[PDB]
Amino acid sequence: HPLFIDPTGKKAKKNVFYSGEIKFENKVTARAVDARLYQASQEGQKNFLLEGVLNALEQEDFCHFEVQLEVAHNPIHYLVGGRFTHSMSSLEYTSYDPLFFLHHSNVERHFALWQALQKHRGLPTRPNCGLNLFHSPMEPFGRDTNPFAITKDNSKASSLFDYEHLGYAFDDLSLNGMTIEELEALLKQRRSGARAFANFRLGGIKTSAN
Amino acid sequence: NSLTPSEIENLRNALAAVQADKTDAGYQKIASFHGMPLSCQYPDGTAFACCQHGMVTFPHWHRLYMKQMEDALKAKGAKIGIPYWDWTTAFHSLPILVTEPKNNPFHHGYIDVADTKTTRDPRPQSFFYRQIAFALEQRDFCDFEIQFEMGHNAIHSWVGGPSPYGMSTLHYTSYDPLFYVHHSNTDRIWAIWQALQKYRGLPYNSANCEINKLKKPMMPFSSEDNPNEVTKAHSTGYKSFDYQQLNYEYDNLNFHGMTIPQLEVHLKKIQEKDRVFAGFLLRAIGQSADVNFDVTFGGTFCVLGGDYEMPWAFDRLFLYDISKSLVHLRLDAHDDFDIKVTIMGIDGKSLPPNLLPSPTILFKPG
Amino acid sequence: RKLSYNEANCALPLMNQPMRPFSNSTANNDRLTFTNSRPNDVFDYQNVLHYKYDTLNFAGLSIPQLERILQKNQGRDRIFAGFLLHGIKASADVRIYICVPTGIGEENCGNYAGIFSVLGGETEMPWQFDRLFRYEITDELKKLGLNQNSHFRVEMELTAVNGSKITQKIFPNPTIIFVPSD
Amino acid sequence: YFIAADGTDQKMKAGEFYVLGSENEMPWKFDRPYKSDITYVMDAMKLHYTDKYHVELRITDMTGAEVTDLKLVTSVIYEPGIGNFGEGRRWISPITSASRIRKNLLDFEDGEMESLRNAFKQMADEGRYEEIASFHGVPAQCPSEDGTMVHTCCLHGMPVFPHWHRLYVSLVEDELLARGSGVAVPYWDWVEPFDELPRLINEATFYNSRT
Amino acid sequence: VRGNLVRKNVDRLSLQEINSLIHALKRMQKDRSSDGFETIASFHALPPLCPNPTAKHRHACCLHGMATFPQWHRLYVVQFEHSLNRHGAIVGVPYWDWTYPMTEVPGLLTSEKYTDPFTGIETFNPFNHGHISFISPETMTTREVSEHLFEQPALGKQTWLFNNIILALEQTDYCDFEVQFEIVHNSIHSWLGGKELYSLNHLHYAAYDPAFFLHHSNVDRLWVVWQELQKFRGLPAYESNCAIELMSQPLKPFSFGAPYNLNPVTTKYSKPSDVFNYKQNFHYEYDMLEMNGMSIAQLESYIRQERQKDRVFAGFLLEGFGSSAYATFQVCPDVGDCYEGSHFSVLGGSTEMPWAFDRLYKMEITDILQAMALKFDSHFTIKTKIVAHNGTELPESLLPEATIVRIPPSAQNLEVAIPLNRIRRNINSLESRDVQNLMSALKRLKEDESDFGFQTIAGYHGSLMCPTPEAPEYACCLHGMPTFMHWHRVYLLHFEESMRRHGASVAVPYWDWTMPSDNLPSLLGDADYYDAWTDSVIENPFLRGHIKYEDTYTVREIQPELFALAEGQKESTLFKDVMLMFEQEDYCDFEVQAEVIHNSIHYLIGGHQKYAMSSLMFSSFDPIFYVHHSMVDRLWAIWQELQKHRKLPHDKAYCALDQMAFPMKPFIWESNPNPTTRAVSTPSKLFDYKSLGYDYDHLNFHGMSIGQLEALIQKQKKADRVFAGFLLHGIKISADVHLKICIEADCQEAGVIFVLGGETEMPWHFDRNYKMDITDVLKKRNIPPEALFEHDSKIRLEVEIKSVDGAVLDPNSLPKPSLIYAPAK
Amino acid sequence: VRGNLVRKNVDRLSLQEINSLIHALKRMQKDRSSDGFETIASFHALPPLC
Ligand SMILES: *[C@@H]1O[C@H](CO)[C@@H](O[C@@H]2O[C@H](CO)[C@@H](O[C@@H]3O[C@H](CO)[C@@H](O)[C@H](O[C@H]4O[C@H](CO)[C@@H](O)[C@H](O)[C@@H]4O)[C@@H]3O)[C@H](O)[C@H]2NC(C)=O)[C@H](O)[C@H]1NC(C)=O
Ligand SMILES: *[C@@H]1O[C@H](CO)[C@@H](O[C@@H]2O[C@H](CO)[C@@H](O)[C@H](O)[C@H]2NC(C)=O)[C@H](O)[C@H]1NC(C)=O
Ligand SMILES: *[C@@H]1O[C@H](CO)[C@@H](O[C@@H]2O[C@H](CO)[C@@H](O)[C@H](O)[C@H]2NC(C)=O)[C@H](O)[C@H]1NC(C)=O
Ligand code: CUO
Ligand code: CUO
Ligand code: CUO
Repeated sequence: HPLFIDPTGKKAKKNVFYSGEIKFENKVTARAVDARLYQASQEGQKNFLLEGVLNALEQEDFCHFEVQLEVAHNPIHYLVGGRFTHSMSSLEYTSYDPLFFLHHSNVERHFALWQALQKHRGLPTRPNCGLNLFHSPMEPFGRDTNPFAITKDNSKASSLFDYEHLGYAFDDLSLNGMTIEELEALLKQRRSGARAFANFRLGGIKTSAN
Repeated sequence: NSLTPSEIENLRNALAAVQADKTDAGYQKIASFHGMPLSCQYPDGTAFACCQHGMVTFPHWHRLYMKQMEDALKAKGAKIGIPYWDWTTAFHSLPILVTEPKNNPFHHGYIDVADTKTTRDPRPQSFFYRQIAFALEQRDFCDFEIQFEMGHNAIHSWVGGPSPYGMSTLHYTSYDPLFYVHHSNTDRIWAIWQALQKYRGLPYNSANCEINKLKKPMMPFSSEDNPNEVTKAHSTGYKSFDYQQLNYEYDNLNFHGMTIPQLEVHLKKIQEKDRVFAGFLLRAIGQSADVNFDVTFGGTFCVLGGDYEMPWAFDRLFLYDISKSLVHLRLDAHDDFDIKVTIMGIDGKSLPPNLLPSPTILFKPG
Repeated sequence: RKLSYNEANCALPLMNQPMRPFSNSTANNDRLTFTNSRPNDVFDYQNVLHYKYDTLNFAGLSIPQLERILQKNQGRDRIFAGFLLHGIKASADVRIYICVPTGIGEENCGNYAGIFSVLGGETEMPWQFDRLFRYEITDELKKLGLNQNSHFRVEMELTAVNGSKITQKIFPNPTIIFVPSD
Repeated sequence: YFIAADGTDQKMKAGEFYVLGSENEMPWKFDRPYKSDITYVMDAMKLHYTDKYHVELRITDMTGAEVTDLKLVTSVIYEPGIGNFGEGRRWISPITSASRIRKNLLDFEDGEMESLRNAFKQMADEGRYEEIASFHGVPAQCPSEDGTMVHTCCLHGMPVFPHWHRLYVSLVEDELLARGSGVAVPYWDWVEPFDELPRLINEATFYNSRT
Repeated sequence: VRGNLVRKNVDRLSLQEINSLIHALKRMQKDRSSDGFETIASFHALPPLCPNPTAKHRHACCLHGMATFPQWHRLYVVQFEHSLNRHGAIVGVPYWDWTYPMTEVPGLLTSEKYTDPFTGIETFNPFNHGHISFISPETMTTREVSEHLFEQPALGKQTWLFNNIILALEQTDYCDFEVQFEIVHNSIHSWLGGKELYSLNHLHYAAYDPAFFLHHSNVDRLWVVWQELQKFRGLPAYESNCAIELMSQPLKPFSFGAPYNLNPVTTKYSKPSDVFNYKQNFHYEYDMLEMNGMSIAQLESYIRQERQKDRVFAGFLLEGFGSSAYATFQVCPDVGDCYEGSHFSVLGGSTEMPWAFDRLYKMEITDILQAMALKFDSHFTIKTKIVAHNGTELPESLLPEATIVRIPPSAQNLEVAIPLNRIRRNINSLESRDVQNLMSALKRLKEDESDFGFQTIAGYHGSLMCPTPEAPEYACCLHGMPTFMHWHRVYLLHFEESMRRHGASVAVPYWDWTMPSDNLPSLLGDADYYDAWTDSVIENPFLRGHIKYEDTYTVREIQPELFALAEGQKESTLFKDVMLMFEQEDYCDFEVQAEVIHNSIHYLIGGHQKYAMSSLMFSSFDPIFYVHHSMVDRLWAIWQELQKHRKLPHDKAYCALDQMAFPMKPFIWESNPNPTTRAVSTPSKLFDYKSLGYDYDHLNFHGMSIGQLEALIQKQKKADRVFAGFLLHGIKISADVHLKICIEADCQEAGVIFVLGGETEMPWHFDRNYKMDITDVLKKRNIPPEALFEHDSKIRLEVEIKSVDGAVLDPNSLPKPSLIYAPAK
Repeated sequence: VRGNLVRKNVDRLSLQEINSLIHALKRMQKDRSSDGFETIASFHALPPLC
């Protein structure tokens, strides 16, 4: 809802989370939600959101984890934004919607879960994939005008493999009431058998797409 | 009427209580006696229905029968007696207790013998008032009974209608909770009369016609297999006249709005105007049927009966005032008229012809 | 019937002019009738004229019984003769005859159906009923085995209170109305 | 309290009432309205209950000075007669201000007839009843509108026929009772067939028991 | 076997059809045979032949001023019809229907010359006039047109013919139909004929004017319409139960088989009883059986609606005199000022057979009496002035002075075809198109900065603006009193109009909160939606209203108890509360119960907030307000239906007659957008919702018909019940009153009641106490009502009133409850 | 069950029929919803959706 009800009668205030205002150009970012986002239905459609991150959580390389994580993270942007131009549906304006950060706290939470799972046994938590891209301070965090020193100092991707020094922690980081050992059980025993995959060669097409 | 909750409240549970005793009867045995399952035997031991209507000892059996039933709610919070509803007083609709659809013990009964709860089909100044008052008018007991029984069964006719499982039939009537409650009233009417007599110095706890029959004992109330001592004690005719040793009381024997003394004045008042009556001979027939009068409408009255009932014939005529009919045609009991009748069976058909013979037509001044 | 009883929906402009002999200060000196001379004043007799009838039942019938009869009467096919009446300067008796055509050739007439009277005097105030007066000829047609569809006509024979000078064609010929049963 | 209309505007006092009060009296207020009927003054204004009439009041303490201001009176209820057998009432023979009972002529008794005869004889002996018959009769007292001609005063062509004679029977009965009549003017029902005319009017002479 | 002739409307005739008609008439006019025009025109009136052609003394032939008038003239038209069909007309006799308002006299009637399009030759138009043979070769019919022919509908007014044609068609008795019908027909004779001697207004020469037969083609058509109506009503269309005596006497001269009438069919069906079945006997049809474009179905509807009104009539008793004349009557009150009533005409000549109507010819003056501000039984008289054709004023002694008769309204259900966009529907039943229509309409209305706008109309309720601005010192809404329902009814009406003004094809929906609901219905609940037509995402206009002078949007803090109040589903508290409201057989008793429940929902959707539905001052700005008030209004409509089902009053109420007369404050004022809400400002007028032009689909509570409602209502009266009474009044703030029954020092919640109010309020005190039965609550605690009268145990009611902004809570300023025992009757 | 709409000839229309027609089209011309005049007009041609 666009309005926040404070416990004190007072006057209603625009709740900050519904719409992020885009100050340059002009406001605002509303969101045309797609039906796919809601899957409380009896059996089908299957939870494809879960299967997405579930597929990334299985991969034991960083590269392979990364491609499968990133793709699995796109459905949220797409389905929440919808046809509207100024929304999460395009990467041009998606950061202006407060739901963006509520969405990415989860995908980062997924990332943590993965490193935990690799750490479970017995594989690297290090990105062995983009070594050259790790040595440059990522713009505009390494920029001279960064408000916070904590991010400017860690602006290099090289120093971002672990997140303990960044001053935060998640309450759970276990998806859908599963032990780290319970999850790995499913993952390892989804690996067992004959399998078949749709193989996609992906790259930038200058637009969001289904 | 006039009940105060929870006075209503206690009873359902009690009626609920006996729905299954179900050992003594518990209620089905208590039901059988008026009902279908066979009460007794001719010495040949053939099935009879131990129903004691159609005879002059008609009230005692029932008035008791309430007792048997009445006792049956015994110390089950049977904190007050079975109520009565005065069908005499004109009424737009039926009475609650037996209407409320949900969580009510008076809606219906069940019948192990048929696997079903009762079904009832109601069918459309107050008619019964006029009809009962006449009965009160009479002074002979026997004369009274014929009208008293016929005024009575008019309701077993109309409450039940066209369901075999119902109040219209002898066979399964006794099964429906509505039946006793109608009774208290019928019994009450009788009591009022006794008070009447007493007022008039005529016999009330006695009765001179016929000496025959009050002495015959009454089954089942006779039967050894009636595990209530009391009824057997008064199983007889002549006992059971003084309902005082029952022991119950009606809240007040006043017909609507009348002291008993008031009542006689009323009847006495009615009696001034000369009247004209028709009287039929009625006699047993297996089926139960309603009869519709004509000359304009003169009707109507009903007879209660079922298969395997003891046959019966009334000693006396049954009278039905038809004076309003004559005025309707402007006749003077002088100009002479054809009294035309009709007689429907309770089942949808079929108005078969007498059967009953011819109606006499008689005049009372005045 | 839930209709107007102490009032009249019908001809209204007549209802407020006071009765001419009673409204006149002379010779009516009874103050009771004088004040309540206007037609609307006298509708509820009881409250105004302080009188009652012992019973308002007709022919021994309570009013509900009455409307019941009346309703049964409407329950059957009935046939009427319509009469347009007006002020002659003399009172007279008009009798009703049902004229039946004979097969060959055309013929008539006389069968006694009914009778009704019109009242009058030489100096009476002139008048004209603005609706037909009805006489049920239904049962008499039944004794002639006649029908509403059957061919017949209705003739009135005007006999005035003279006993003589039997009057001639003062009123329009009797209309024949058929009311089918509801 | 008075009722005022918008028009004149003219008022008429509708009566007064007193409410009892003191300084430390118990806190009290009615959960019900106090009703005063006010029906007479309404009809007196020739004001139907639908036309706009605002209700107005003035309030005084025990001394002369006026108190201001109040009070909610916004309800004016219309109470239909119990008798009209309308929407809200079952059929009931309405109780009326009815003095005299007129009864069937056949139901008369030996005494009630002689009472009626003697009372009317007195009315006939004095010049009265002929004067009443003359309201209806042939000496014409009705010459309107100009008037060309004079007519008999009774109305016979009109729908107000019953009204006129309803008044006639009233006038003769009122004067008859004053002449000491034991009973009101009886109705005799011709609707019931008869071989002869009633006792009262048929025979030319009666036996008078008193004389 | 040829196929029936069709009687077309005049203006519908094609160039081919007009042509064949004009050439055909040209011949039968030149035709000196008895099949000719002069001869057929002889059949009607002046060259008389009717007693029989041999009589010494003769009267005019045609029947007029009698029951068989339509029959005679029906057969008279087919006489003229068969002539010109055999004279080469491809069609039947055309009509010009006066059913439609007239702007002009038809072309083929009015133009003196006619040019054949096919042969290009200009000739004299045969229909312009007719020759009267016997007078002289040089003698023609002439015409004069009264402006009374060209009248057009006014604001409320309708053309003379329209009102009077319906008035005839309304009649159910043939003779009552005939008398009204004929005089309606007489009007054109006077209006086209005028004061000219050889014209349609003269009985003698009328048939010599060719227009006569076009006009009477329509007269015939009207009878067929009336005939069709009677079929629709299940009445005898082809037979007459009245004037049976006349249906045997054969029509002259048609009855003469010998040389005077050559038509085989016309002689054969010379009996008026046989004249009935026109299609089989005389073989002719009409293109359309319509009164001013109305179907016979639409016709009967209009008729039955008019029968529901309280009407009063001027009655006229007509006896016949030669010659023709027209009468004018005025309605005159006791005070000198007289107003013009309507007028009527008779057709006559010197040779006419004497005629007298045996019934009254009725005229409607009900619209005129209302203009004179006096009722039917008030002192008023009718003066009538009748002038002849001649035309000198004919003595008032000639026709008997008029009578006056009021016919009471007939209370019974009607159809009634109501415009699709004006019915109010259950919000959950709405289709996607209705939803989108409403939303687009509401967004525009909220964006509206005019007085028709949302800010302005929302300002009518919670202001600050009651009379007289700027005095207040007052708030302008009506509660709590009987007139509460009324005020919000116009308010909701006022809202509906503004909706339509921005293109709403949907009336305000109602939300049924008596049914169990897990959450707010989506139309009200959803925050925003995606439009396809614009790529934009836009928010639901039903979600919140902006309060302009407070610079805040409305808020909805929904108490979880709102949904909990109706979770019965039939044991739900709300169901019980409403059924108890429906039981009330007094309007004021109904009102308090109604408004208290209305306050309940107001409170629970926007509770514990300023600028919300719960706060009386600002609640109207939240769009769901109207949807809620659609619901309470429907509840009242159900009650009105329940009231009408019982014999009790529905259209009026005997309560606060002081208020019902005076019209309401914010709407009357000259500064009101639409005139329609101004007209109905009076509470007396909005009592019935149908007259306001809307309706609910549909009117039933839960799954029960109205009959079934009263059944369940009676059943609740058949049990004993125990109520707590609340005399309520205006505290300057909204509040919730919690009720607890205490068997001992131990207390449990018995019920709850809500109160609407704000800083700017209109001070209000209720007439009686609102009731709520705690009988089931008592039955739960096993305390049978007898104990209420018992000294021991001791029981009490405790009330804790809480302010709209919690808690606060308030010390007790409302009177304590009362125990009321209602024994079943 | 609702009776069929009648397509009348223009010049045959009565004042009541004309009026209700005028007001209907006036609203649906102002109606910004899809059931409005502008949107329905689109179905034919120029703002293309086919
Ligand atoms: C109200 O009533 C008063 C009386 O109560 C009434 O005045 C009366 O009018 C009549 C009618 O004119 C008068 O009648 C008289 O009657 C005697 C016979 O009883 C005649 O001798 C008189 O004239 C007769 O002869 C005339 C020719 O010579 C005739 O032309 C005439 O018709 C008579 O036959 C005379 O008419 C009567 O005297 C008065 N009485 C009084 C007290 O006024 C008055 O008309 C009524 N007012 C209204 C407005 O109705
Ligand atoms: C009694 O007979 C006489 C004739 O001797 C009737 O008188 C005529 O009646 C006509 C109307 O029918 C009037 O136009 C005449 O003016 C009357 N003349 C006379 C001298 O009276 C009279 O109508 C008859 N009255 C009755 C009751 O029959
Ligand atoms: C105009 O008309 C009236 C009536 O049409 C003429 O007077 C009528 O004359 C006859 C006798 O021939 C009377 O019986 C009628 O009573 C008279 N009229 C009425 C209305 O009743 C009158 O003479 C004519 N005058 C002109 C204009 O020539
Ligand atoms: O005569 Cu005028 O009243 Cu019967
Ligand atoms: O009918 Cu002969 O007059 Cu128009
Ligand atoms: O609006 Cu005035 O209160 Cu619901």
